[PDB]
Amino acid sequence: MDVAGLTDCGLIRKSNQDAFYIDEKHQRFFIVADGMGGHAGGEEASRLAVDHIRQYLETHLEDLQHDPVTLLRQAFLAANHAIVEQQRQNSARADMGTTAVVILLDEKGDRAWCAHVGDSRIYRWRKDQLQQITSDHTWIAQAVQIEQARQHPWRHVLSQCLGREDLSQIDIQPIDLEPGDRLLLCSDGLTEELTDDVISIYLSEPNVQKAAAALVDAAKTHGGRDNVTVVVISV
Ligand SMILES: [Mg+2]
Ligand SMILES: [Mg+2]
Ligand SMILES: [Mg+2]
Repeated sequence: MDVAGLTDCGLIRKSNQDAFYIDEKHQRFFIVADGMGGHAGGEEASRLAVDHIRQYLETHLEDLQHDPVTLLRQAFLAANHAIVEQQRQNSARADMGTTAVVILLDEKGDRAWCAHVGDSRIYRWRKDQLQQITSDHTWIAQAVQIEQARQHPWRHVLSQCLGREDLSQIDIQPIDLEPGDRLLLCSDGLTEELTDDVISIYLSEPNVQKAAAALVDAAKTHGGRDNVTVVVISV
């Protein structure tokens, strides 16, 4: 399968606390993390999350692929710990944090595991049809399902994120992959500017490197309020 990643600061923020990583060699897992935190806390956080999940997976992939849930859950904690450790040290970054979305493909690339903590999403496109797999870990999001798409007040506050000692929710769930459909991993940066409609259109793009770029370009054109990162995987 063809995979492509691409990040970018956007049109406003001078820095970039987004991060991502693709397992180019084997293509077994993918990551994306939206970091937050003053004094370059966000960059540290997202990097830590990605490095730690990544390393943890490369270590117990063969060992626990028969049990993906434990694998992912454990990986996320490895990162959550890493981050929390940094908070306790550098006091300027006590409030650093990050989100993370990860996809873990089965040896036989037919099943796709989706783990996540935060408001970065995972989408599944199939035969001109986009579907959101993950559920934003936020209050207003967790208001609805008691509130309508009139989201706009506090709609930004996360309710979960790596880098909290009380971390109580690592959403892991499988989805079936039918040759042809596409997989997407993004950060609020994408979805805050583009609607699922627009997103679906660009994803239809046959070339993943073309889509990924179209996605980021599109995103920045609607405005670049946040750092945007996307990982497009064609099954
Ligand atoms: Mg951020
Ligand atoms: Mg958000
Ligand atoms: Mg963000």
